[PDB]
Amino acid sequence: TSTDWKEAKSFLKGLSDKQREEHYFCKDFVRLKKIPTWKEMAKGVAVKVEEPRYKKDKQLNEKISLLRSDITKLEVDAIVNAANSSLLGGGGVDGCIHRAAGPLLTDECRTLQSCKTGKAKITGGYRLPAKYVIHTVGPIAYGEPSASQAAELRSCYLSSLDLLLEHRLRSVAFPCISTGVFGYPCEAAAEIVLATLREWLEQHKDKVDRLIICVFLEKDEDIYRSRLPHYFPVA
Ligand SMILES: Nc1ncnc2c1ncn2[C@@H]1O[C@H](COP(=O)(O)OP(=O)(O)OC[C@H]2O[C@H](O)[C@H](O)[C@@H]2O)[C@@H](O)[C@H]1O
Repeated sequence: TSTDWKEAKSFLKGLSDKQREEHYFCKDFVRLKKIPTWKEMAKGVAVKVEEPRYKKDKQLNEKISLLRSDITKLEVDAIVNAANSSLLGGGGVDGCIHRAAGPLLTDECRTLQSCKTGKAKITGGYRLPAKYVIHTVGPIAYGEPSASQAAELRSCYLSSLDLLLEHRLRSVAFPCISTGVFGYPCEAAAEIVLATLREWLEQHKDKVDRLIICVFLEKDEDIYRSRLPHYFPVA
């Protein structure tokens, strides 16, 4: 029981990544190689002219992706879970991740007992194509977030990336933390995420191959695609 997850986790750890594929809950996973970068995705896109706020950086544009997808399908080192402080699961992407990873994910989460807002903890990925899950707890906005809550949201992304770094992982996908059940406005969240990932990549670009913005609703897809050229200029 309380070593079930331990055994499975350690077991999957030894498998080659195409041995792992047989164990994935899905057969339609998305390999990282097939996820295009922002440098590629920006070819042919009309950037409406603006007062510039960032320098174009080819190399940083190679390390961020925006993708509309179910995040459980991404074959990356880690997907980030928009969790609750109890790590019990829930009806948003937390529920998709728990169902796709399996009941053994729940058992590891029980040993981690809680997660504070703006903080993060890592578990194994189990049946998920992703090797690990980084669980973080966003602020609960109730429509109109406070400045301290804008800081908590930024802090979920930084604590998540800090854990990536400590565990020497190089690919991660993020869902739109706090914007579902926790009610953060989608526009204000994306401004914070994009500013945060740019500055983080300025300082740590050598340590990762890809940060992925995994959006789920068209609304966030539209929001992010329109703000990406401001934070990651291409011309
Ligand atoms: N399968 C999916 N793949 C990727 N993104 C998804 C998926 N399903 C939903 N999203 C997007 O994920 C984004 C985040 O929405 P939410 O998941 O509510 O998270 P929160 O931080 O606001 O609420 C956390 C609470 O609810 C939780 O269940 C926890 O247990 C907590 O109790 C939205 O844009 C979704 O469209």
